[PDB]
Amino acid sequence: TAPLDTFMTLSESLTGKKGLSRVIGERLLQALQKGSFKTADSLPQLAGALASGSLTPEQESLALTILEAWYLGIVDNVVITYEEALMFGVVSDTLVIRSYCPNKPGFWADKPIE
Amino acid sequence: DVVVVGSGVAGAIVAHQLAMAGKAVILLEAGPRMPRWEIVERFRNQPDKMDFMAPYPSSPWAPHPEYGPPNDYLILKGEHKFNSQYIRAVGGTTWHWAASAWRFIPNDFKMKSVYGVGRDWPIQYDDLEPYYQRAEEELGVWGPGPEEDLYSPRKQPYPMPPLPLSFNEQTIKTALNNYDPKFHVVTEPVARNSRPYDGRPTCCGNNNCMPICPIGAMYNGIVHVEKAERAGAKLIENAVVYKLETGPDKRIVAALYKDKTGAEHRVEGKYFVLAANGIETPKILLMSANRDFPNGVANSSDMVGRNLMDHPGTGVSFYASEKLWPGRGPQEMTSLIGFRDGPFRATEAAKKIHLSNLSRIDQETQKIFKAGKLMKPDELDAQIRDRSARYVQFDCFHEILPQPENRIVPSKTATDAIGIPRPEITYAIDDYVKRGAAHTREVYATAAKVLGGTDVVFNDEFAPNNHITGSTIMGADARDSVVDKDCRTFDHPNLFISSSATMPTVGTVNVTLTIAALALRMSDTLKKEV
Ligand SMILES: *Cc1cc2c(cc1C)nc1c(=O)[nH]c(=O)nc-1n2C[C@H](O)[C@H](O)[C@H](O)COP(=O)(O)OP(=O)(O)OC[C@H]1O[C@@H](n2cnc3c(N)ncnc32)[C@H](O)[C@@H]1O
Ligand code: F3S
Repeated sequence: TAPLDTFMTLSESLTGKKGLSRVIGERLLQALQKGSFKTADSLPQLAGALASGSLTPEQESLALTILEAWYLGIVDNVVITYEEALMFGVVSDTLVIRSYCPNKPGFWADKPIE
Repeated sequence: DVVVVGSGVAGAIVAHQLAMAGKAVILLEAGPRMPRWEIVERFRNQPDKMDFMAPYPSSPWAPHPEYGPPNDYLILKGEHKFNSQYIRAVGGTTWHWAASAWRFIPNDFKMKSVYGVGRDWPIQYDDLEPYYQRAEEELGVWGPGPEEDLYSPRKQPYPMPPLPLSFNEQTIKTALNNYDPKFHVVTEPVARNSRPYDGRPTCCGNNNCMPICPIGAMYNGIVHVEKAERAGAKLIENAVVYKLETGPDKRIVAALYKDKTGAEHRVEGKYFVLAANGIETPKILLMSANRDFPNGVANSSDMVGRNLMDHPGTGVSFYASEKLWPGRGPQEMTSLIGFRDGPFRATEAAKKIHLSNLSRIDQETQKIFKAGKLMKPDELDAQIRDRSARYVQFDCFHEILPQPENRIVPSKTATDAIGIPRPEITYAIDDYVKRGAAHTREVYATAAKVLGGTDVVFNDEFAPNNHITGSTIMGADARDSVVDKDCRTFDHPNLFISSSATMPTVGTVNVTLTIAALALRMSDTLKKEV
């Protein structure tokens, strides 16, 4: 069970999203590795603590960092992705991703439905 | 025949007019030709999508200001930073603008007479109207009809009507005008298509107007560059001008320009138009001091680079109690114009105020992760949606009065990669603006109260707004002024300045429509000089 495997299952738990992309996941992993995950024990340890018990502030803060990356699609002021950044999927019903048209146009007079 | 310097809108209109009337034209652009699909991809790949300069790289040979992070191109002294933005590239700075397309109002032209401050224009609104209307038609501007009074009386209706307001902006119009009809919140006029127009598609709501529309549903300078080129003007990119030569007969004889190598070149024709921007244009002028003109061309006034102006900005933000969902449609569809005019303008500054319709997902998602608190995905999503939904922000333009100690000069010391000196802007913001701003901060507090505002944050530092005006000011008589009321230079009967540099007053609104107007005016006048 390599680092990717654990990362991916971790991220699933943290994001709650099924079917996260491993292609993008790989890239986020590798960027996050520049300067997070000190050890090689970090990812696994994070999974176990998460899965069951509860987290150090430090462990909590790692989980946040992972989450941060998936939701923003950016790590250390580099874009890993823009379209697939998860924050956009959370509001895709109402808000567009800047620079991408809605597939049918001038929709915006409506009040959005919660 | 005609050398035009600057391939933004100010200069591309001029170039297009004249090359249409058959008379052969050369357009010199300092920066490179970069197409739309590239700017777009550069944007998609930038990590701060709130940086509107970021997808426009400064070429080494034709650099422009950057601030994410600073590149230091401008030398800023004085008491305040003149940290305005502009782009150096075929098409100019309206690659990245909001396409707000206002007219000045009548009193804006008579500020000393009427209000006893600043300084009149020579011409007045009457004289400009029919050119405003032509500019609106050339740019493709939409705007409201008689149901809203924008205080600049019209001969024709807008070429296009608005697309419907977003929920966000209509609700707030209705609420604010109901608290105080004095505010007169109205739909904002904008160079943007509510239908297919001059070959450009209708607006789709990319909500990305700054810094690029991907489809050109709003106007960009490039439109008239391409127009000028089909009409047979010669575009030379990467031709950065640093000197105009003055000939024996007091006129202008040539423009000298370095390519990207630093190598020097020489261009001759009969007539000369500077439509570099309100910084680079003064710079070229003073770079050009010589035997017969020891103070730099066109500066018998001592007023070149001087009188420098922009709209000192001020802001509020908060979470409304009602959901509003900014980010749907264009980034700005609306404005609060009920303080553009008034007797007060003798004491203090007028403003336009505008509500933002910019998407805030990123911002508000970023915020939440800063709180350093792990949430279940469902809370996290719930909150992202709520915060993104309820954020509102107002900003404003204040007027600043033309002042001769506010100026730009070419640095004696500092230089760029190809050996051209560098802009050195001295700049201060006086109590005229600051007393205006104190009233604004009250409108803001009232807007907050009306809208159930929570987590109210006042932004009281003056921002730039990229409306670079004054520096070759427009005059009756030629020594407190650089150009006559036709944008002919007093000192050079064959040199015109197409730029907001020429505008003696900066007023209350984005200045570019006024530029487009003056450009057309000039191009009429010049069409008459065989
Ligand atoms: C940055 C910005 C500006 C802006 C805006 C939003 C943003 C983020 N929103 C605006 C709005 O809603 N309404 C409005 O009226 N204006 C708005 N602006 C400002 C607007 O872009 C400018 O007012 C407008 O671009 C001015 O037009 P102009 O054609 O006069 O200036 P330019 O577009 O910058 O073009 C100048 C060209 O000249 C070339 N140049 C400069 N120096 C040289 C030399 N030495 N040699 C050769 N060429 C030169 C530049 O490369 C540029 O292309
Ligand atoms: S970027 Fe483009 S299509 Fe509409 S709202 Fe802004 S114009």
